Amino acid sequence: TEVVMENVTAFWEEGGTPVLKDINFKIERGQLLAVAGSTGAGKTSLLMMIMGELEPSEGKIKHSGRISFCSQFSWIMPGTIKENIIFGVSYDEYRYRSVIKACQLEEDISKFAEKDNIVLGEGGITLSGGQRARISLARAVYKDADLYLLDSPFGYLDVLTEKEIFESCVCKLMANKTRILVTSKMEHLKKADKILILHEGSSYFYGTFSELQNL
Ligand SMILES: Cc1cn([C@@H]2O[C@H](COP(=O)(O)OP(=O)(O)OP(=O)(O)O)[C@@H](O)[C@H]2O)c(=O)[nH]c1=O
Ligand SMILES: [Mg+2]
Repeated sequence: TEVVMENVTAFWEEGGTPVLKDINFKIERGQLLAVAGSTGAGKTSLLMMIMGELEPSEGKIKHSGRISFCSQFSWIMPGTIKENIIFGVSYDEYRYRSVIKACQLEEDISKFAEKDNIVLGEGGITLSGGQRARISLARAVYKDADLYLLDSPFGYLDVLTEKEIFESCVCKLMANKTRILVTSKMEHLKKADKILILHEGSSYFYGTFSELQNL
């Protein structure tokens, strides 16, 4: 198994209310876990636990290897669009091109005279919310890792663009990779190997889309 949580309870503040309560799941290598739930349910906190920023007060956690994290808040640093996506990782033309195509950034980049050398984050170009989200997603996906933590990465995208990139990037380009995707969208839960729905820290549902349909 690649990631396990067993009876996990955790607190951000000593003596506060638990942010996660008796959470259970397992992800095998190469699978996709969808993590859903309302605002404040604990989804980002669950990712933080996997990244070692929050320790369990009860329960056990298993995860090994290197992590790539995509924040739900998209961000850009001063530099070219290519530099923002590679972000200090060694460069490979084929890998880079595959990521930007899977994130629909080829269209955006082709429109600039400077192409992949267009400069971001320095007062020239002002990116849309959807461009910044796809660049942030591409940055996380370009990075080689054992586990990809994609926290609501489709911000500002219309539902068809979100669907297309979920399929081209999360399902096809990343098909061999262990993935945790924070998302509420029905198709994403249906395509996931497992679903975890959080509500106020607790496991509202854990299982498969098919199991939920049978209920
Ligand atoms: C990430 C984080 C969260 N919290 C608290 O934990 C609860 C759950 O918050 P969440 O996990 O961010 O909820 P979410 O499911 O990701 O919500 P959303 O991103 O709005 O969909 C909230 O009390 C937050 O204050 C902290 O105190 N410190 C933190 O660093
Ligand atoms: Mg969050």
